[PDB]
Amino acid sequence: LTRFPRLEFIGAPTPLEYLPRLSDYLGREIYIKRDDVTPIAMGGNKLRKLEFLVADALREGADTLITAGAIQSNHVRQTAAVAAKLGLHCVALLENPIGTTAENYLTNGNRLLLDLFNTQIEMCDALTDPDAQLQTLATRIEAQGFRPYVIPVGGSSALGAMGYVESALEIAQQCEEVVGLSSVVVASGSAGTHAGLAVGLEHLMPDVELIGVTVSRSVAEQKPKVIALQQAIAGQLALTATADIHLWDDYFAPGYGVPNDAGMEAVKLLASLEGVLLDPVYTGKAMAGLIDGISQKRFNDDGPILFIHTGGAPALFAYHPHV
Amino acid sequence: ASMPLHHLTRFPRLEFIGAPTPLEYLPRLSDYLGREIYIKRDDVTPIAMGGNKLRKLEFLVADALREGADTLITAGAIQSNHVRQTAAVAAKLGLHCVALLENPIGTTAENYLTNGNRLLLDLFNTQIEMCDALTDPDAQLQTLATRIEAQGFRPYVIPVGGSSALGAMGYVESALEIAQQCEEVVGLSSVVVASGSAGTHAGLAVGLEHLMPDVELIGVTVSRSVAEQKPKVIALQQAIAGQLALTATADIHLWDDYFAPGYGVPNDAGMEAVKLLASLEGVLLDPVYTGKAMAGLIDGISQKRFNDDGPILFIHTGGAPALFAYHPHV
Repeated sequence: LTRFPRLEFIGAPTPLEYLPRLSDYLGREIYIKRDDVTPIAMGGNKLRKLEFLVADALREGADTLITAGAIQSNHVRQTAAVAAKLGLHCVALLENPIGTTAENYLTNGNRLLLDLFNTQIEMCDALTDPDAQLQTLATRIEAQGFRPYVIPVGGSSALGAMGYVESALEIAQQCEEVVGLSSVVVASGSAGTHAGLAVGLEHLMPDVELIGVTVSRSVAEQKPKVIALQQAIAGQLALTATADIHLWDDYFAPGYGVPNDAGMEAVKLLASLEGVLLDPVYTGKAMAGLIDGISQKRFNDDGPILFIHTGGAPALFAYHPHV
Repeated sequence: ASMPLHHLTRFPRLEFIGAPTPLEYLPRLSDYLGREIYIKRDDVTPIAMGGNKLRKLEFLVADALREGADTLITAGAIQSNHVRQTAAVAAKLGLHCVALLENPIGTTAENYLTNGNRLLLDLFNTQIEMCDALTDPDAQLQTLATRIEAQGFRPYVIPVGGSSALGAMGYVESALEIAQQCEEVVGLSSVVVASGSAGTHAGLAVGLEHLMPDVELIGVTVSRSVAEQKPKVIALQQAIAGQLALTATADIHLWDDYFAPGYGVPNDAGMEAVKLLASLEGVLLDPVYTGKAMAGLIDGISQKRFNDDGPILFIHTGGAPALFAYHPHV
């Protein structure tokens, strides 16, 4: 487990809850891991990552955090908050990945908060090669008088994903004597969350089937990225990881950041039926998957399914009327 | 010996909140303002983005269920935090939710009209009815209740902001957490909270008169003047104390200077507070309630308004979502 300094951003373990109404409607035991409920600026999965990341950034004596992502990036929002909380500067590199002109995407939702957090924001046409474009930026800042720290896209680095390894610890304990868990669903993006789970859950709950719903890439393009982190995480944790990574690509429809009916139906469903807010870019699509999953008997057995609510809610106000 | 409350447990409460919300020190802000400042994070709540209104609903909806109601009715501004939370609890529990909304600032700005809280209401499948003003809420709600009643349904009415004698029990019980958290940990001197539909302020004033009698409790009005507000708070204090089998003699304190043009209109002073807390501590306040309250807390220190120099606890009552509603302006 430990030798990696983590910061305390989350406090108590996030609640795990049963979703009786949804369960009864779908005809399956469904549980929810509430990682959206977090003290820091509306919270999210990204924070568990930043707990290790920023801890490290401080060891480096950095006075600035740099990172990149979509305009409505949950990661940037959380990063920028943590920054402000701690007194670090935050430079953010953003791309408009869907090529929209809609006011609310451009200024509202997450993006709006970044301004409140006094984030230094730079635009670019695309993040064709992030790690390089970030390093380009870092060094320019390194020059301007700032001692940075670079956080990868989505905070998905070997170290970052440590958050979700530790997450599995909570998850298994919470389920001890309390639930006979069969499957776990989580959105698979920048990969670190999925990966961290896969390492932790191989070692803590080896019988549990772990499904990732791709939000951007196909199984083809995604699987390698996940496996890479799995191995690296396992490497640094001094463990071995032999678990197969599972992924379903059918649910991200037009592509990253574009909303599908299938996913949007899942948002309306969970809000109306359970009073929980998903989001149109990540959790909604993941949930749409979970739903169609039961529909097509895709999971290993009939038993309990745990959905990892990774947050993202604020995006709702950004996506508001459309496009 | 958190005891004089004891009698304070004949009211069935639902469990929406779980663990006690975190109380935190605000080191950067403190150091900046030159005062020990603590924050009670009642915005951190599992239910649909959370808020103070939920601690109220914990008693209110519990009661609604005892009545066997299958519908909750309530009213407020378009961007009402209370309606959002009410409608959520509704959907979670499987009750219908009818909401009576007014546009209280007379704006035409898209984002106020459709975004922020109002947006979520649609996701929660809230039955929504518009009116020109809530000139007399209790009556306009009952008018609505009985029309629903006679379509063959079972409706429970929740006052504006959930501020009834019962509702405010949530914040009586909140006082318990607060004092328990500060035990040996902080020598608390003042508490600041927004004072609106009154229940939250009131509940605190009873609980804190009995649990921390030395603590000065300040309410920053967000809609009315000291003149018009004080009676409404005193009424709830007494009704609450009545039903809790206690006596309440504590003076209620109120500062009206900070709501500027009126309820739901943002002032510079208040927004300055939003930017300050976001940038300096990474906490999000809101432009209708918490911001203004905070603006008050700040100007308070500025004018030596509090009794002494000591620690101030700020009650973060939530409201954040309103930010995306108020977005570019008006």
